[PDB]
Amino acid sequence: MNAPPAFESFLLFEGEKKITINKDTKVPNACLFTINKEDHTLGNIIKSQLLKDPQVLFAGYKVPHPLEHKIIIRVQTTPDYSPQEAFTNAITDLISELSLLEERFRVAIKDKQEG
Amino acid sequence: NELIGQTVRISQGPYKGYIGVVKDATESTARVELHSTCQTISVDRQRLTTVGSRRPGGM
Amino acid sequence: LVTTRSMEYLRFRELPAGINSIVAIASYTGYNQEDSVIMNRSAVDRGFFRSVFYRSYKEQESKKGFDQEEVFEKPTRETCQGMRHAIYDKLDDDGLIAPGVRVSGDDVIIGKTVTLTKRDCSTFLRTSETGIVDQVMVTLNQEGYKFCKIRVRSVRIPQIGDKFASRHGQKGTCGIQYRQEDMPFTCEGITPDIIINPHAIPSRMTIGHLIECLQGKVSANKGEI
Amino acid sequence: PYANQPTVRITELTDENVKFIIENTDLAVANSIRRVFIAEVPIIAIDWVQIDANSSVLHDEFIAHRLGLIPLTSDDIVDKLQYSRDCTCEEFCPECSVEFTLDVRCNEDQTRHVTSRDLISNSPRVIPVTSRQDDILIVKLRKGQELRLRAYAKKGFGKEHAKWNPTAGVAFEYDPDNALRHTVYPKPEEWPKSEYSELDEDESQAPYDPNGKPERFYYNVESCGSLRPETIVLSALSGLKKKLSDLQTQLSHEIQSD
Amino acid sequence: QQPMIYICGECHTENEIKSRDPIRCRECGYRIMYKKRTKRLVVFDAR
Amino acid sequence: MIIPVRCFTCGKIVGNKWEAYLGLLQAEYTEGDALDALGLKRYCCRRMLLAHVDLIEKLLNYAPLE
Amino acid sequence: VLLDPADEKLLEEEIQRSQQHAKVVPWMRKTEYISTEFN
Amino acid sequence: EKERFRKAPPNYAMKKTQLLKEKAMAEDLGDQDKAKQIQDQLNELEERAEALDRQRTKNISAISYINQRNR
RNA sequence: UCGUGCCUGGUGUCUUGG
Ligand SMILES: [Zn+2]
Ligand SMILES: [Zn+2]
Repeated sequence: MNAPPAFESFLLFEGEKKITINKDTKVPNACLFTINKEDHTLGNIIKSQLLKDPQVLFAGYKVPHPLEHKIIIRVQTTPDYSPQEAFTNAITDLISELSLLEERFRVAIKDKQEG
Repeated sequence: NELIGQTVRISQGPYKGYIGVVKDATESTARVELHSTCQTISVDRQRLTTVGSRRPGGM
Repeated sequence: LVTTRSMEYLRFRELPAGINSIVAIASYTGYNQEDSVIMNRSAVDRGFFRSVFYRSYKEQESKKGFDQEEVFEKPTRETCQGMRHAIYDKLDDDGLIAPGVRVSGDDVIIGKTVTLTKRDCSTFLRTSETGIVDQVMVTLNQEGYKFCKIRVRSVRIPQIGDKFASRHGQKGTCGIQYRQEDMPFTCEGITPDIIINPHAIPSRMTIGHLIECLQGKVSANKGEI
Repeated sequence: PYANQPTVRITELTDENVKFIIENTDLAVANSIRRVFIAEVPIIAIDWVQIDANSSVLHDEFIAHRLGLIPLTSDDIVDKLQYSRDCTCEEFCPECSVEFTLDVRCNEDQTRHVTSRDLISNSPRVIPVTSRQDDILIVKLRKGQELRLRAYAKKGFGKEHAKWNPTAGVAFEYDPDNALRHTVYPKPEEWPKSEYSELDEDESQAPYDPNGKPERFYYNVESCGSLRPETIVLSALSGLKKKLSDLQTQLSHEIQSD
Repeated sequence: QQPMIYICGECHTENEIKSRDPIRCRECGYRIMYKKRTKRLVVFDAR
Repeated sequence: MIIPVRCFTCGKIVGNKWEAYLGLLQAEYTEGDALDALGLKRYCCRRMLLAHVDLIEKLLNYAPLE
Repeated sequence: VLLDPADEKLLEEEIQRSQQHAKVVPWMRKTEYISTEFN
Repeated sequence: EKERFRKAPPNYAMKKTQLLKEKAMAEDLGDQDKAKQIQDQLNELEERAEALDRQRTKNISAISYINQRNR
């Protein structure tokens, strides 16, 4: 009876934002990104990409409760670098990776197939 | 309200295609017992379409 | 998958009560921590531990007295004085719900009136039961009175708080359900079906559970029970 | 400060499973793709069942549940369909669904194997897996029992219900030899060798490699028949790439609007 | 004009059964009958 | 009641394999080779056919009519 | 044609396993299903 | 009238009719009634057993064969 | 062109839940 409908993990309600930036106050140059209707799929790749950034002091992600479909991404950079642009870069270049991987997989297929 | 107790189909939003019966209704919303899941949901009354259940020819 | 020789004669293999689940014994993410278990949502979607709960209802009509008499009848907001807030139209003119109709909590099942104009005496689905009417039977009791039984089925999908148990005394509630994307996995994509917290074994000394989990593995690969 | 540059190597390609090797990528990317194969690739599956006549020995929802789990050939069509919740139609559209139909009566004396043969599609492509080996048993009927229903298949993905998961089993693996010591064996010689182990039969695990990342992720994607096993992959990469593109859009809005 | 169609529990024949009637099959004197399926819209999510 | 459509664990279709499996037991096979000849590699999927009790065969004896 | 099973075998490239399924293992029986003929 | 003409045994009614036939045989002190009953009973038994094996001819038959060879 | 609304069970015993 109480069960959430299963579409609740990916479908945005009416009024809910996808993504939500919050300036953290406890250290300079720190933000908290709150993703709605996301889980460990989307939150882990962003985190791991952020760790590649040399200008990034701290990067992490959490799932506040596995019954509530939301992740938190906390980014802290160097004063010459907003976490806004950290976060932007770690999506941009990660898309560039997956696009290059998709392209490379495709050719590998067509070579396998009679080759 | 008229359609309380009638068979309706949810035609819009996340529950598209779910059949149910109207257990209660307002000027803007209804409560529908879904035929399938063990649950009653509240929905905007404009998301619904009446299906009805009748037989003709009565002879 | 691991049987006793004496469970042949109990006819247990003909009429079994349980499923061979790929159990892991792991402290995965805390939700199994204290007699609890983490179940696979993707397995439950595939019907793992899905069940039908049948509930069944009975009613008969009588000669109450000289002035008093019961009869199977749709009440109406016109003559029947006593009457509920409910939806009486779910049931046809027989005064009995048809099989196949959806019912919820405090819906009317068996329409019944008793003459005083007529009082309402009808039977209602138990509060918060929520099933579908599976079959409706009608007959005569010993007394030669009209007598019906109605059974209603609820498809009870495993949910957080349902109680699982093992063959060894290892009871536990479903503490959360993760999907196959979220479960741990072997060098192939064999996720667990159930994950039980290790802390259940050491104090309880159910070694037979481990052995069973061990032999069941042998049984599935040797392909012989 | 930028992306790594992965390389792919297909080892085994059948009409049932794919074995491929991804090199030069992060552990997170290599696992997130695994999550997406399972839960976030779209397929077509039965999701709406209207039961007209059911006289079988099973329930009503038992029939409907079993119909849900039957895989449907999706490759050419699934990236064309609307999700049901996104189609403008008041009921169902050929742009947002495929319609199915089962009409079976056991008249003969012998028992009736209600198989996936009986599911009649309106679309010639989105059929159950029958094309080119028995058929999924739905029910068994006796002399006088029948089953009439019509069903609709819609687009969905495994995050809702397992029915939309395209895979049998995804075999993810990295570092076959314990070079990272990500796992710590109490007795490292009691352990059988990986499929992938570049190790002799003398030594048990690779020597400890202090400075070193995972690369070389070994995959074995097995299709349920609903897609080709190599289409599951191109679709997942495109799904994850699409979630990130969407995310970026929402992000850019958030940035400029602060 | 609907006569309420029952099914005999032992003959399996359809029987037309109005009010104030003995619940007997008209084929053979068996005393159990079942209601036939509803005519209403029955729809399931394969789920 | 009736053989599941999918291995609950992994999700491989086993629904089509039950008739075939009993057919391979009309042949003189060990269950271990029957399971192998059908191609069930995982010890998840292999449990489905070993462990399935076919009760639909018994429910079919309760004729409605004739 | 003039040909032999010794020749036939040589036409194939490579066709020519896990034999332990059929082990005795006195602690391991066989399974039982639903017939229509019993006590 | 309506119990007379239509083919009586299938599906469940033959079991109760067989019992009734036995009772009719047993209630008779006359040997002629007993032997007529015996004959009648055997005939209906045969007919019924044929019908049962016919229905079970397929897909039941197949499982019967594997169960006898598995034990 | 219309205006009515909380009915509604008591007693015993066995089974089972932490
Ligand atoms: Zn549409
Ligand atoms: Zn499996």
